[PDB]
Amino acid sequence: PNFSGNWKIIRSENFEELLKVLGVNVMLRKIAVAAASKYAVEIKQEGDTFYIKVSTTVYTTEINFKVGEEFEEQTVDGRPCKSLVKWESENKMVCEQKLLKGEGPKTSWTKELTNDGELILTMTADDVVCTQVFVRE
Ligand SMILES: *C/C=C(C)/C=C/C=C(C)/C=C/C1=C(C)CCCC1(C)C
Repeated sequence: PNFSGNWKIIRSENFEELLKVLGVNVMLRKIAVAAASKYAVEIKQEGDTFYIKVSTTVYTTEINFKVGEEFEEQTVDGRPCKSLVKWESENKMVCEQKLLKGEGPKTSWTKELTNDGELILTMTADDVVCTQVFVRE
């Protein structure tokens, strides 16, 4: 698996519907969808250790994890969570998340490297799945 790379988004499906579940009001959802157009993911993978940097025009966040060990990050709408990533197959991993404080929809995400050289990210909140497709820069 070579997840490593500089990935740029080419398609984003159901993102607004995802943010709706997460309680984001309509004007901010529209502004967020527009911001997801200028949006890049940088991945460094060594074995089952990952470094992931997610960037938009004005904001950037870094994620560090090892497959199989709990780490802390944030949900899509920004609330801290405990996360755990496992492989589903050679080139797909799934992350389950647990809210640190409080309650909300069940969130998770997946990353997959296709045989065509695309990266596919899915983000889920309850029954809503957002799919985003990236290609290498
Ligand atoms: C493994 C890749 C992951 C976990 C990517 C997560 C991506 C996000 C949490 C993206 C969030 C965004 C917003 C909350 C609004 C602005 C646009 C995005 C897509 C960068």
